[PDB]
Amino acid sequence: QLLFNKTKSVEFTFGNDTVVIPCFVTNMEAQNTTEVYVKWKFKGRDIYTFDGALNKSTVPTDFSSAKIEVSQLLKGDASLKMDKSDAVSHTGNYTCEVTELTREGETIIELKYRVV
Amino acid sequence: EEELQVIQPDKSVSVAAGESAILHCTVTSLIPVGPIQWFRGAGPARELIYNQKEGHFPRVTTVSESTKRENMDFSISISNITPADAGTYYCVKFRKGSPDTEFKSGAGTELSVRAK
Ligand SMILES: *[C@@H]1O[C@H](CO)[C@@H](O)[C@H](O)[C@H]1NC(C)=O
Ligand SMILES: *[C@@H]1O[C@H](CO)[C@@H](O)[C@H](O)[C@H]1NC(C)=O
Ligand SMILES: *[C@@H]1O[C@H](CO)[C@@H](O)[C@H](O)[C@H]1NC(C)=O
Repeated sequence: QLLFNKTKSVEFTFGNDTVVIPCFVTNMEAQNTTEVYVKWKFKGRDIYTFDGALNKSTVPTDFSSAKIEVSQLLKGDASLKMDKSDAVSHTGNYTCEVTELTREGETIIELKYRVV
Repeated sequence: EEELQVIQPDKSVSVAAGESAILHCTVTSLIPVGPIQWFRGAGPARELIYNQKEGHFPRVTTVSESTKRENMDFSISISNITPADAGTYYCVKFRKGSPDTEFKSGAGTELSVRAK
């Protein structure tokens, strides 16, 4: 497996212009991003994917702001970034799934919105 | 270069009830990118027995250190065998996608269970 440095939850308020949902693999050994695949899932849907072999990111139109920083994958960082509009209407549990060659793993993080 | 092979060297395995079963599988390549999974049976009603995701298969783990990038051994151990576990077990390579697709199957290993 790919193993994760786990986080139970992250929180944001009206004050956040964007949000980050952390995802960190602790035993990544990738030499090139072509070897890597990432899926972020919400309520059973793939709301962000990165197919390294094609250098291709894919999001649905209701998560149009979702992205990762592809350059950080080789360090094991697959953290999701989105704008506050996509975030405030889609609070809940996010699954980060990473694959490197044949090794795979996933971790879950709850995105929580605090009303102030 | 040669095609990826999924090799299940044993056509059959016999286990005494209560013992652990070892089902062998190796791959000859780690690309194309995608996981290995084990099933009992084939076709649309087959049962997922193992993949590398943490906390899903309390009876099943890999024999070798499959947390290493270079690992090509996907052999598994299943604890506490009962007659209910008898069947044909397949080691299956997938390619990544939305959703993942079956790429190549091993030949299958028939597990027979010996009562009392
Ligand atoms: C929201 O902003 C705060 C304050 O800068 C920060 O600490 C927190 O990590 C942000 N939350 C998310 C989910 O990005
Ligand atoms: C990763 O591999 C691809 C395919 O060979 C290549 O085009 C790309 O430039 C490589 N990355 C770097 C930083 O060289
Ligand atoms: C110990 O547990 C693992 C599953 O984590 C299982 O595959 C293995 O067979 C067990 N060992 C014995 C001796 O029962």
